[PDB]
Amino acid sequence: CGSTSNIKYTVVKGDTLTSIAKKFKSGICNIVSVNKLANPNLIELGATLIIPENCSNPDNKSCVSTPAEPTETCVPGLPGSYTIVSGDTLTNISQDFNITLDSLIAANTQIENPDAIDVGQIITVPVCPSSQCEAVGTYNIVAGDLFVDLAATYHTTIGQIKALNNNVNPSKLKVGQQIILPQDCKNVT
Amino acid sequence: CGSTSNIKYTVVKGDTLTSIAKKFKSGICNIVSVNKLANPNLIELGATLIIPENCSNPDNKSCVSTPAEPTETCVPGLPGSYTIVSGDTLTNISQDFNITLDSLIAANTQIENPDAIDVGQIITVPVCPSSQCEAVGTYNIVAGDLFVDLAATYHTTIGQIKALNNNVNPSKLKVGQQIILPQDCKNVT
Ligand SMILES: CC(=O)N[C@@H]1[C@@H](O)[C@H](O[C@@H]2O[C@H](CO)[C@@H](O[C@@H]3O[C@H](CO)[C@@H](O[C@@H]4O[C@H](CO)[C@@H](O)[C@H](O)[C@H]4NC(C)=O)[C@H](O)[C@H]3NC(C)=O)[C@H](O)[C@H]2NC(C)=O)[C@@H](CO)O[C@@H]1O
Ligand SMILES: CC(=O)N[C@@H]1[C@@H](O)[C@H](O[C@@H]2O[C@H](CO)[C@@H](O[C@@H]3O[C@H](CO)[C@@H](O[C@@H]4O[C@H](CO)[C@@H](O)[C@H](O)[C@H]4NC(C)=O)[C@H](O)[C@H]3NC(C)=O)[C@H](O)[C@H]2NC(C)=O)[C@@H](CO)O[C@@H]1O
Ligand SMILES: *[C@@H]1O[C@H](CO)[C@@H](O[C@@H]2O[C@H](CO)[C@@H](O)[C@H](O)[C@H]2NC(C)=O)[C@H](O)[C@H]1NC(C)=O
Ligand SMILES: *[C@@H]1O[C@H](CO)[C@@H](O[C@@H]2O[C@H](CO)[C@@H](O)[C@H](O)[C@H]2NC(C)=O)[C@H](O)[C@H]1NC(C)=O
Ligand SMILES: *[C@@H]1O[C@H](CO)[C@@H](O)[C@H](O)[C@H]1NC(C)=O
Ligand SMILES: *[C@@H]1O[C@H](CO)[C@@H](O)[C@H](O)[C@H]1NC(C)=O
Repeated sequence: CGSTSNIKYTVVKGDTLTSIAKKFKSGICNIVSVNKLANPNLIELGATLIIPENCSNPDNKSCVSTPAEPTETCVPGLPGSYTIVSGDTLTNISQDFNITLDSLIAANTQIENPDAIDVGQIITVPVCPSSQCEAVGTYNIVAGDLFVDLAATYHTTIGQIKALNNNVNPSKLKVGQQIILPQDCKNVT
Repeated sequence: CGSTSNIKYTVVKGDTLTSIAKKFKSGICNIVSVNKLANPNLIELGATLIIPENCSNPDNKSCVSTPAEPTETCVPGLPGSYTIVSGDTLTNISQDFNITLDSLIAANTQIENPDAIDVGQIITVPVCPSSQCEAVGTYNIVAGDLFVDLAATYHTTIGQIKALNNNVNPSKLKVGQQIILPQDCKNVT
């Protein structure tokens, strides 16, 4: 990393390796390597990490697949709606659904100002015509499970998992917890 | 019906043939018969119906399958949560999910008083362990479609359709409207 110092750092609410790497001018993959993290997406609240700070040569690419900006304008299969929770923004919710912000705003012409939404407000999610998810049902959380990773494994999205578990905080999942998991969401015909 | 008079009546918000029959001391099936209604569950806002009033011999049974009080304590497959809309009560939401009121309250110990819920509040829906719906996706509304009837045809519940379309008023469905429809919800294994 060619860091100028190492700090031991305590992981707090809202942290990701991306946010940590940016705060300390480090690299995602250097933090992974130095701490022997099995999964760059998983860091536990209250854990200590060694962070190489102010790196001349940060690596943010080798260990992670950085997904591009969403380009789709609809979500396959479900849901028709999503309920706003504390901290949500239309930007982040569109990202979670892998759709453009523009498409989500367009689906919600009842919203007067897209930056003024309220906890408990229901928004429409634009669903692709002729689309479905194949088998939506119970799943028990195992150690290290994350919505981001389940979405990839099961061919869905973070947003779709959130909508089906809309009062579940993704950062507070417990081993054995039952969630509802959609699978294999796609256009058909 | 052995009515003592007939009134022409205009269907308004919240009406069902059950509520009309009770207001006018008529019978569901007599109103069906006299008005040549194809589907006892379907009466259109603003329609006129002939109602035989104050019947000595009301028929509320021959044309309808009156379902009993729910006895199940969980819903198969989905959803993890439901968002309260105007007019909702935990009694009616449990009925829509075909579960006991008791089970829904038990799933929601965060609610201090079950009679004081707010529009926009998110409640947990108790989902049966080891259960799924088979193919959740888009459906276009055709003339005369109702959530009550789609639930029966597709082996789901009114509540599950509502949760997947939580800002859709079931009384305001339009021909061609895309909704999200779960199917074949059951325990598995
Ligand atoms: C490389 C990069 O920046 N990737 C990000 C990616 O990290 C984002 O995903 C979010 O990551 C955070 C951090 O890992 C997730 O929060 C963690 O969630 C898990 C599960 O709830 C928590 O684990 C629990 O931890 C406690 C101890 O604290 C243990 O007792 C529990 O057993 C344990 N549970 C399990 C099942 O193992 C962990 O504490 C949380 N950490 C923090 C800092 O909150 C968050 O869930 C995750 N978000 C989603 C939606 O999956 C991702 C966000 O989109 O972007 C990148 O891909
Ligand atoms: C026997 C008995 O009491 N059964 C009840 C059952 O009626 C309950 O179900 C509710 O029924 C009401 C009344 O039929 C449903 O509301 C109607 O909904 C339809 C669809 O949205 C409306 O149709 C539209 O009408 C306008 C004109 O007004 C037309 O322009 C549209 O084309 C037309 N749309 C379609 C697709 O045809 C109709 O106006 C509504 N009527 C009223 C009075 O609101 C209501 O949706 C339905 N509820 C559900 C959840 O399905 C049922 C409730 O659980 O209990 C019994 O089984
Ligand atoms: C978000 O959507 C994009 C666009 O559909 C997805 O990227 C495409 O995935 C398909 C299916 O495997 C590939 O054929 C394309 O080549 C992918 N890239 C692009 C630029 O279109 C991407 O998978 C989705 N991201 C997430 C996180 O779900
Ligand atoms: C509500 O739940 C009850 C109980 O599961 C359902 O009634 C049963 O349906 C099964 C499956 O066909 C039958 O084998 C039972 O005989 C039924 N009756 C009883 C008393 O258990 C009923 O189908 C559900 N109602 C709705 C509207 O979904
Ligand atoms: C699914 O179909 C919709 C509707 O035509 C289209 O907009 C969308 O891009 C399709 N999705 C994919 C991944 O091809
Ligand atoms: C589904 O399984 C659950 C969990 O055991 C049980 O409570 C429920 O009654 C089952 N449903 C049916 C319809 O048999």
